[PDB]
Amino acid sequence: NGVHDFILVRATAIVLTLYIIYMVGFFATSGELTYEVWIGFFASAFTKVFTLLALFSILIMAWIGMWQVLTDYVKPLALRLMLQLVIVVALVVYVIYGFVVVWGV
Amino acid sequence: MKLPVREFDAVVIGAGGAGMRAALQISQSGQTCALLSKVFPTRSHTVSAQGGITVALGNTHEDNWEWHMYDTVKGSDYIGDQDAIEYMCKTGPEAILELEHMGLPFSRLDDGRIYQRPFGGQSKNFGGEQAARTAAAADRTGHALLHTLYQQNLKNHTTIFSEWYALDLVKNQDGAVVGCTALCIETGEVVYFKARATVLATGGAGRIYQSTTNAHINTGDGVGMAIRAGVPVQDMEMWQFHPTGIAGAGVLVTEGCRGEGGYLLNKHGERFMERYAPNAKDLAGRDVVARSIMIEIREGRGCDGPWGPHAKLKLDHLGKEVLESRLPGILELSRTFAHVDPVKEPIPVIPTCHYMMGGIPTKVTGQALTVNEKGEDVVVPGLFAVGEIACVSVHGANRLGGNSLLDLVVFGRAAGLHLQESIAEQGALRDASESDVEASLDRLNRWNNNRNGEDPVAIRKALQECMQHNFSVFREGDAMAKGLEQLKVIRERLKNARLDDTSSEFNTQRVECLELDNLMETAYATAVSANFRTESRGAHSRFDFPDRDDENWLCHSLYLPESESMTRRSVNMEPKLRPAFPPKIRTY
Amino acid sequence: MRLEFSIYRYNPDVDDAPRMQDYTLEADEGRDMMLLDALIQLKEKDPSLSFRRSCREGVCGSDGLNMNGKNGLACITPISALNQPGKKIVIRPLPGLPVIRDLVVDMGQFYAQYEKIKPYLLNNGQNPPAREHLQMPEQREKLDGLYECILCACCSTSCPSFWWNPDKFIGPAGLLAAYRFLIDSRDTETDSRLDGLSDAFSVFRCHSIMNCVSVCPKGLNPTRAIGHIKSMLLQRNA
Amino acid sequence: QRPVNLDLQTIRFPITAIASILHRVSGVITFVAVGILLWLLGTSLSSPEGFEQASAIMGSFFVKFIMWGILTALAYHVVVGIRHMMMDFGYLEETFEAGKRSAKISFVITVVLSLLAGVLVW
Ligand SMILES: *Cc1cc2c(cc1C)nc1c(=O)[nH]c(=O)nc-1n2C[C@H](O)[C@H](O)[C@H](O)COP(=O)(O)OP(=O)(O)OC[C@H]1O[C@@H](n2cnc3c(N)ncnc32)[C@H](O)[C@@H]1O
Ligand code: HEM
Ligand SMILES: CC1=C(C(=O)Nc2ccccc2)SCCO1
Ligand SMILES: O=C([O-])[C@H](O)C=C([O-])O
Ligand code: SF4
Ligand code: F3S
Ligand code: FES
Ligand code: NA
Repeated sequence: NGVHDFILVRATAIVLTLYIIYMVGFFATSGELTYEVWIGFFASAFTKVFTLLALFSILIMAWIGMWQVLTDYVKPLALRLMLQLVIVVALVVYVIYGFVVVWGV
Repeated sequence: MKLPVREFDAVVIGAGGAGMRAALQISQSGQTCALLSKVFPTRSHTVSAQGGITVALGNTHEDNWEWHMYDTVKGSDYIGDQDAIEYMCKTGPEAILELEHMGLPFSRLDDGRIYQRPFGGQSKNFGGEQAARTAAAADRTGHALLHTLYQQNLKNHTTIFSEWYALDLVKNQDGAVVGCTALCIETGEVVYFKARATVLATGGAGRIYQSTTNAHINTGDGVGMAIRAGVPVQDMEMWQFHPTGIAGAGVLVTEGCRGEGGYLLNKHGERFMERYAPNAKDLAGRDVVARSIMIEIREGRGCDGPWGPHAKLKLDHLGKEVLESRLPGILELSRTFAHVDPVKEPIPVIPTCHYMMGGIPTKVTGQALTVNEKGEDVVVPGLFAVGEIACVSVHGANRLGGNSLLDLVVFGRAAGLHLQESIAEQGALRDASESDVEASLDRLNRWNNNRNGEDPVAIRKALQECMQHNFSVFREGDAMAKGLEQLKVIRERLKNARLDDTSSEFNTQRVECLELDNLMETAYATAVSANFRTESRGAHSRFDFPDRDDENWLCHSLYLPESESMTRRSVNMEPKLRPAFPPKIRTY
Repeated sequence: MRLEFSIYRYNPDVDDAPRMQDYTLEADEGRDMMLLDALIQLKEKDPSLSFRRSCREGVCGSDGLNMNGKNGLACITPISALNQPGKKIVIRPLPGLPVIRDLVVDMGQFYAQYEKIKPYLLNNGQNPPAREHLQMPEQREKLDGLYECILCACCSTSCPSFWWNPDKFIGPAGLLAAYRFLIDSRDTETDSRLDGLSDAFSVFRCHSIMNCVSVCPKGLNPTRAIGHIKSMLLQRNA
Repeated sequence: QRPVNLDLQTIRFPITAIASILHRVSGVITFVAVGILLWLLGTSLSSPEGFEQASAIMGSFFVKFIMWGILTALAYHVVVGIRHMMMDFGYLEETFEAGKRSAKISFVITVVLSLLAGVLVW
C-alpha cells in the first residue's frame, strides 16, 4: 500500500545515506589508490556486508521509485509490465552480481 | 413531442441556499427531484453572503424569537406579513441548528456554541437595548452555507442538472404550470422538464442597475419567466440599497463591520449616524442608513477621491487581531477593489443596489399566488417559489441584515415539507400539448433568428442607466414618469435585438441575451410599481410624497402582467402565537 | 493606452484544432482594471468569446484561468500585473482538463475526486448534543485555511501528478477538503476515511511540487494539509 | 474527442517544481549509474590486471566527464532527497517561501559536492 512504499523508500534512504558517507569517507582519505589498499578495503567484512546491504536497499529504493515513474508516463499496460520486468530483473541482477563480486575478494 | 421530455415530481429552478435546501427536503420526503442551475451550484450568489444568519439562538445573550419578530415587523415598515414573519423567527433556531449538524463551520464562542454578532435592526425587549443574534462563520457565512448544502446534496445523491438554463414556464390549457423548458449550456440541447411542482429559486436581479453588489448572474430570470407566464409580481419597487458598497466598485463590505464596532464618518469626521439615528446609530435600518449617507453627500459633506463621492467606514480601532479573525473577507475585498487597508484606513463606501424585496407572491408553503377578477387570492397550480425570487413577504419594505439566509433555509425547507400536501391539494394536472411547450420557446426562437437587429450591449447599458438615475435611493414623480417612458422605448429596441453568436457548444452570448429579456421585465415591473405607490415607506422614498400613508398604502403592490397595470393585496396582521404588532411611527 | 491579448480559442463545430487569437483593447491611461473587466469588454466586440464568471469578487471561483503561464482568477488579477512592454497578455484555459469551448474547461474529473473523499460531515449519532455540536474555538481554528476553498481548481490544474493521473490522485483541492473533515471534531469517521486513503495513488502521488500553494487565490496551502494526512496515515498504518 | 491544454512550454514553473522534476531525473539516471558502477567495480577486483585496466579507463577524459555526471546526479538526488525527508519529519516548513529557500540551498550544496566530485576525479 501507499504507506508501505513511503516507509520503505525512507528506510533505505537512511541506509544508503550512511553507506555513501562511509564510501566517501574512504575515498576522501586514502591518497594514492594502489591496488593493495583498494583490495584491502573491499576485503573487510564491514565493507562486504555494508555494500551488500546497500545493494538490497537500492533494490527496494529503485524498484519503488521506478514504479512511480512508469505509472505516470507509461499508460499502455503491456509496455509498462515489460519495462517493469526488465527493471526488476536488472535490480535483482545488481544484488546477485554484488554477491559474486565480493564473495571472491 | 419532438422535444426530449424529462419528467420529475419536482423541478427546482435554482441551486442557491433556498433551492438546495428545498431539493434536499423534497428528496428526503420520498419524491423525485431535478435541481437546475445555470452555473455550478456553489457559484450561486449565496456564496458571497458575508454577515451571517439572523436567528434567535440565544448564545451571545438570552434571546426571544418574539424580539426577533418585532425587529423584523418594524424593519419591514409594517407591510411585512406578520403570520409569515412569525413562522420564520419561530422556526428559525431549529432550522439553523440543523445546518450546524450538517457540518456548517460556524465561528465559536468560548463555551463552544455558535458565535453571534450584532447587526442592523437588532434589539432586546421589543425595541430596547442593542442585540446580537447574527450567527456567523467569520464573514464568509454565505460561502460556508452554500458549500455545506451542496455537500449535503452530494451525500443525498440529488439529481443535479448543472449549467442548464431555464427558458420559460410551461402552462397547460387549464392555466396550470406543468414544468419548464431548459437550454443545456454545454451542448445546446433544449429539453422540456415536466413536473407536478415547479419551484422557482432563481435569486435576485441587482443587475438591472448600473451599480450593484450582486453577481453578474443575478438577472431576475424568475421574474421574467413569471411575468411572461401571466404570474403577477409583488412589491417590486422595494429595492434595498446596502449602505456600504465599496465606492467605485460596488463590491459589498459586510454590515458586520458596523456590527463589530465600526462606524461611518463624513468629510468633517462626524459620526453622523448619531444624528440620523440617536438610538441604533450605525446599526439602524438599512433604508435609513442608506439615505443618511446620500444626504451627507448630496449636501457636500461627503468625501471625494479616486473612488468618487463616498463616506468613510472606520474599522481600524478594532485592532488587527479582531479584524483578521472576524472580518478577513472584507480585508481582502477592500485591499483589492479599493486599494485600502482597513487595518490602517477607513473604507470608501456608498449605498449600492443589494437585495430585491419584491418578487413572486407566495404562501408559507411556497405555493405561488395570483389574483382573480375579483381581486381574491388564488393558488397557481404547479408553481412554487422560495428565496430572493419570492415575496412571502417576510421583509416588507426593508429587509433586516441576516434575514435573507434565514429566509432561504426556513422557506426552502417549508416548501419541501409541504410539497406532498400541496400536490394533493392542487389535484392532477392535465398534460401540456405540443404547442404549449412550443410557446415556451418563442422567446428563444426570436434570438436564434435575429441577425441584423440592434446591439444588445447598448440596450443593457441604457436599461441600467435608466434605473440608476430614476429609481435609486431617492425618487420623484417627474423623473420616474420619464424613466418609465424610456423603458418602453428600450423595451421596443429589445424586441428587435440580435444574437451575434449562433453556435451551440457553450454559447454564453445566447445565455446573456436571454438574460437581458429578464432584466427588462424586472426593470419595467419595478418602474411601474414605483410610480404607482404614492407614499414613502421603507426603501421607497419619494420627494413628492415624503410621508408614510397607512390609510391608503398599508398594503402590498401587485403588478398584473396581462394588463400591465397595478393593484393591491392585503398585508397579513394576524400572528397565531401572539398579538399583531400595530403600525406606529418608525424611527431608529 | 492600448492593450494586446493572445487568447485561446476553440469551437468543436468550427475549429479543427485549438488556436490563439490576437485581441486589442483601448484602456483608460490612469485606470487599472481587472482581467475580467477586459474579457467582458472583449466580448462586446467579439460576442463569440466564451468564458465563465459570476461573483467578480474572487469568491465563487468561476473564472479560473491560465494567465501568462500561471493559474489564477481573472476577477482579482489586475491588468497591471500581467502587462509587459512588447509582449501580449496570454490567456489560456486551466491545464489538464478537457476544453469544452474557448476558455471553458470540463471540471468533471475535478468534482469527481472531490466526491471520492466524501466531503460531508459523518457523525455516527452517538452522544448527540442538546442543541448544536459543542466546538471550542481551539478545535474550530483547525478548520481555518481549509474550509475557505472555492473549488476554483487552480491548484489541481497546476499539479503534474494530477495531470498524469486525474482519476486516481485526489489532487491538492480534494485532499485539502479531505483533511477539512479529518480534523473536524464533529466528524466521527476519521479511521474509516483514512482506510480509504491508504492506496498508492489517492494521497501519496503528492511529491511536494508545491504548484498548488503558489496559485491558490485564497492563499491556502494544500501541501501542508496533505502533509498532515500523511502523518495520520502513518500513525494508523505504520 | 476533446483537446486539452498541456503544452508544457506555455506554463510557468516555480523553483520548487524545477527542483522536483530534477530529483526524479537524477533518480532515473542513478538507477542506470549503479549498473555502470558495479561493472567498473567488478573489473577492478577480479585481478591485479583488472585494477590497472580500471585505472586506464578512468584515465580517459570522456569517462572522467561521465563519472563526474554520475556523481553529480547522485549528489543532487541525495541532498534533495534529504530535503524531502526533512519536510516529512517536520524539520522544514511546508510554506511556499520555505520551499523556495530550501530548494535554492539544495542547489548550492549540490554545486559544492559537484566540484568536490570533480576534484576526486582529476
Ligand atoms: C449579493 C449579496 C447578498 C447577500 C450578502 C452579500 C452579497 C454580496 N450577504 C448576506 C448576508 O450576510 N446575510 C443574509 O441574510 N443575506 C445576504 N445577502 C443576500 C442573500 O445572500 C441572497 O438574497 C441569497 O443568497 C439569495 O439566495 P437564493 O437561493 O434565493 O438566490 P441565489 O443564491 O442567487 O441562487 C439562485 C440560483 O438560481 C439559478 N438560476 C438563475 N437563473 C436560472 C435559470 N434561468 N435557469 C436555471 N437556473 C437559474 C442560479 O444558477 C443560482 O444557482
Ligand atoms: C543509490 C541508488 C538510488 C537510486 C537508483 C534511487 C532512485 C530513486 C527514484 C527513481 C526515486 C523516485 C523519484 C520520483 O518518483 O520522482 C527515488 C525517490 C527518493 N529517493 Fe532515491 N535513489 C537512490 C538512493 C537514494 C539515496 C542515497 C537517498 C538519500 C536521501 C535517496 C532519497 C530519496 C527520497 C527521499 C525519495 C522520495 C522522492 C519523493 O517522495 O518525491 N535515494 N529514488
Ligand atoms: C509527477 C512528478 C514529477 C513531474 O511529472 N514533474 C513535472 C513533469 C512535467 C513538467 C513539470 C514537472 S517530478 C516529481 C515526481 O512526480
Ligand atoms: O452586510 C452584510 O453582511 C450583508 O449585506 C447581510 C445581509 O443580510 O444582506
Ligand atoms: S485549494 Fe485554493 S486553488 Fe485549490 S480549489 Fe481551493 S481555493 Fe482553488
Ligand atoms: S502541486 Fe501536486 S505534487 Fe503535491 S505539493 Fe501540490 S499536490
Ligand atoms: S468571478 Fe467569482 S471568482 Fe472570479
Ligand atoms: Na424577495
